[PDB]
Amino acid sequence: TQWDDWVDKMENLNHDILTTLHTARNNLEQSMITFNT
Amino acid sequence: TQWDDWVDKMENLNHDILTTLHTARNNLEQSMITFNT
Amino acid sequence: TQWDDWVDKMENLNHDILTTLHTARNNLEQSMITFNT
Amino acid sequence: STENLYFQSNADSVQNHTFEVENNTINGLELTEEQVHILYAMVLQTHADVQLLKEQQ
Amino acid sequence: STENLYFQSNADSVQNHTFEVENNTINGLELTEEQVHILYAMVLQTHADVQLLKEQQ
Amino acid sequence: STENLYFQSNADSVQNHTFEVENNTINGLELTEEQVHILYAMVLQTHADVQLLKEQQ
Repeated sequence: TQWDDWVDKMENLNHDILTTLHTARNNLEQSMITFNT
Repeated sequence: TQWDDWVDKMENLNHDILTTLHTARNNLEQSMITFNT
Repeated sequence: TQWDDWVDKMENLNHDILTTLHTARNNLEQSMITFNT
Repeated sequence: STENLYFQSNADSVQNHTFEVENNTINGLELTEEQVHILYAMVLQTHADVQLLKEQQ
Repeated sequence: STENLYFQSNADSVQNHTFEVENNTINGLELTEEQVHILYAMVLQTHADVQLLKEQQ
Repeated sequence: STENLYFQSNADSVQNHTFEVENNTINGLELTEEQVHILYAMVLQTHADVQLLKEQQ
């Protein structure tokens, strides 16, 4: 159904955003540490 | 109707975000290219 | 009720985002002013 | 001082486009937040309609 | 070394406020995502209510 | 030139991770926007279902 496909898309996006925020923060932490070398 | 106005607002925001992301990415690409000059 | 708790969470997040955007913009303005010293 | 002047110009350009990326991104966040406010309104209104329907049953 | 020390201080200040803008923006994204999770929950719950209503018809 | 070369390497590294943070954040915004499009679709569909129910009453 159209509703089930929306649900499946929503779940996949939840996961991608989690990974994306984790990567953003990890890159931010790296730049700060490097800058404070 | 109130519902129609929400719909119209939503559509206009869809467009503004599209333009805004395109501008953000274009500015990012410019800074990288300049930095790698 | 579960619905009332969602509503209360939504309101608190509205407030946190407002403060967060204000802080982001204030930090951006500071960095520009400092850079243009 | 051409070389140095040019590369200082590039450094300034990189900094300024960074300010612009940040401004664009904050504005983008602000726009998504506005859409979220609208969705929230639509959702609350639909809930009220549904509640009435449940009573009317 | 006053001049140089001052301008190095400014450069560090610009860098650090940039880190802060980035931190604020990532946090803002994280907050909008939390609102999206709530909206999603509200929407799913309303859909379930609507489905029952359609059956009850 | 070891010291200077190292610290220039660090400066480049900071700049590049900044580009990466910006890229990650723009991508994150783009993802939340996609979720917002889905929520909007779900909300519109539920509204249509509710409207039919109101007529059927």
